Parts: sequence; C-alpha cells; structure tokens
Amino acid sequence: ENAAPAQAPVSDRAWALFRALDGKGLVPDGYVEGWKKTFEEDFSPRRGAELVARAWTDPEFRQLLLTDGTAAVAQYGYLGPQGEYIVAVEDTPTLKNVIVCSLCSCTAWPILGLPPTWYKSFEYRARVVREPRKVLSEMGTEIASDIEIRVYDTTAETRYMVLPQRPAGTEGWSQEQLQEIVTKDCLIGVAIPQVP
Amino acid sequence: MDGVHDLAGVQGFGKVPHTVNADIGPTFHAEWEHLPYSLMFAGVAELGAFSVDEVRYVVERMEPRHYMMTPYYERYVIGVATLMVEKGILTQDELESLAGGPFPLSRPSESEGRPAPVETTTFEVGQRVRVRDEYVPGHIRMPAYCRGRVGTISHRTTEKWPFPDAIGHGRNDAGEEPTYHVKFAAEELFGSDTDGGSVVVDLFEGYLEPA
Ligand SMILES: [Fe+3]
Ligand SMILES: [Mg+2]
Repeated sequence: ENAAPAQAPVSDRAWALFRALDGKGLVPDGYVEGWKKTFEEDFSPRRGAELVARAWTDPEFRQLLLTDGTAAVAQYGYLGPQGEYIVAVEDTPTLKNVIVCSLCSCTAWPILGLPPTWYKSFEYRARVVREPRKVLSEMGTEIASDIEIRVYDTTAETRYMVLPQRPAGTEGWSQEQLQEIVTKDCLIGVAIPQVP
Repeated sequence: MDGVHDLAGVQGFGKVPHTVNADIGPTFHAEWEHLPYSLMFAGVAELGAFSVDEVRYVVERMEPRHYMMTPYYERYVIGVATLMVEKGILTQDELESLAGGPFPLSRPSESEGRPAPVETTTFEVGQRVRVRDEYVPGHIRMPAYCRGRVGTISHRTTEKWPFPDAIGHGRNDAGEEPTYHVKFAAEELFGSDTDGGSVVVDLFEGYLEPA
C-alpha cells in the first residue's frame, strides 16, 4: 500500500528519452549540449548582482529597473528564457520582499540562474507563503516585527528579482565591490547583502 | 487541478534544506539533469509538439504519491516523456526497451481544459478584486489559497499571454490576457495562522472579478 512504482534507474530513463528522440532525427546536433552550456555558464546570479550594483549607484537606472524591469535588463542583454517579462521589487526600511514558485519552480533564470534545489523543495513551496518570517529566520535571516514581509508567488509569466537595500558601510564603493556582496539568495529575497 | 502540487499553505513540513549563502553545488548534480529542460525546449521550439503550459500540467498529472517521492528534475523527465507519448512522437514500449525496464508516466488528463473566458474586466492599479470562486479540474495557474479571496491590484502587465487553462491542454481557444499582481493581506489567506504581511499572486485576468 502506497508503495512506489517499479522504475528503471533515472539516468537510464533520461538517456532513453534522449536516444528515442535523437534516433528519429528530432534533436539537432549539439542541441542539448548547447542548453547545458547556457544553463551552466550564461544564466547567472552575477547578472542580477550587476543590475543591483548599477541601481545602487545610478538613480535613473534604479527608477527604470523598478518601473520597467524588462527594459532595464534588456540594456544589459540579459533577457532570456524564463526571463522575458521582468519585475524588480524594492526592499525598503519597512518592507522585505521574498520570491517563490509554490506551484513548481518559476524563476528569472537568466539573471538569477536556474533555481537551487532548496527553492524547489516542498518545504519552501509549502511554507514561505504562510510563515515567511519563520522560514527566513531558520535560513539565517532575521526580519524584525515592524518590517512587512511580502511574498511574491510566481504563478504566471512575470519573473521577479529583489532589489535589496544597500547596506551601510558601503559608501563610495565601486560597482565591482557592490556586486560582490549581492548573492543569489539576495536576489531571491531570503538573504540581505552582508558587509565585511 | 486541486493536486498535491498545490503546496502553498500545507502544514507539516520541516526546515527548508538551506541556510543563507550556503554552497548549492553545481547547476547539475548528475550528468543527465540537463536533459529534461533541454528536451522540453526541443519539444516546444523545435518540434512544435507542446507548450510550456502543457509541461506544467503533465507534471501536475503525475500520480500523487509518485509526485511526492520523485526528485524535481526526474518529474520533468517523466513529464516530457509522457507528452512525447501522448502527442504520438514516441511509444512507451520503445522508452522502456531503451531504458531497460519500467518507465511509468503521468496519468491521463481527466479534463479537456477550458477556453479563455469570454467575459472579463480590465482592472486598474488600486482596484479591489476577488479571485473567482471556481473549480477547474484541468490546468489552472491559481493556487487554491487565494480562491474566493479579495486583494488589491498592484500591477497590470503590459504584455498578454495565452490562458493557461486552455494552452495547458493544447487547445485552440486560449486567446490572450494580461495578468495582475494581486496583493492579499496574509490574514485574508490564512487568518491568524501566519507570520507574514502580504502575499502577491500573479493572476490571469480570467481568474478575477470586481470585489
Ligand atoms: Fe515554477
Ligand atoms: Mg489543494
């Protein structure tokens, strides 16, 4: 009762799917290899970090990113699959934003990178919509009671990034220095940028 | 579809397996793991055989216990294989011959889907809206926690997309609709049993009505 179905090893099933399609000529040469490279090397949270560092030092870009995120990202050439309609959401001293896909895994791939295993977990998908303060605390981020937490559930085609607040102690830093402290988890919204 | 995939709000899970900025390892943790997404895009863009919405729905159609014990990327192997068989491109028999053993697929759909709604409203930022109190057995991009609930429009998209409840079934009547960032108070969704502030759900126009 409630037992799992018999299944061949998942690697054998996944490669069987590839071979069945490739043997019928339906997969172009180097097609899946091309995607592997895109996913590993092009889609990257270092792009979102670059965007945040620019917004932190250029008020006019900051306004563009917050009102027409797509157009802002396009200036850098970072639009792409699962990142064609971008909305950046701004943290403030009274608001902390956090992103999830409760129904699956939806993520702004080209500027955040593919989602990490924990973001696709059932734990995060079930819990952060209902108890984001406790989830962030468990993850190592304390959010005070008089800060509103706002959870964006990515249920359609909008693809989000968080614009975190710029931490004190970074005055006069270069965009390179700033980008270094903006991590993937800062862009998802579960972490706040850290100053040494 | 009121499937087990609609996890927001479910109680009883433990800690998220992550602390901030911890090592997440490489993009792919096994040499097969890029295949599900890559073969999804082959199906969408090279073969024209199905939509991304049809991939979300076929994963929703995994048998519920099967969904719950299957790792993420393996669910999409199963889903894309399922669509290739349903669309007539592959047979389960040849998948199993190649795989050297059983390759159970998602369950058949129990709904034909539904068209983009004929009567909808264009909402403005600031307006109060209610999520339509409707039950859809096929694909829908409305998590049940917001069904029937009231929130405020924070954004109307400047682009439009096919209605998921139709294109997720491969129908010809998905039309196009914008979506709305609808902000709900936490208390509206979970009463006293929440520690949050607000939740913004990105809802197709056809899921909404004036409050
Ligand atoms: Fe998702
Ligand atoms: Mg449910």
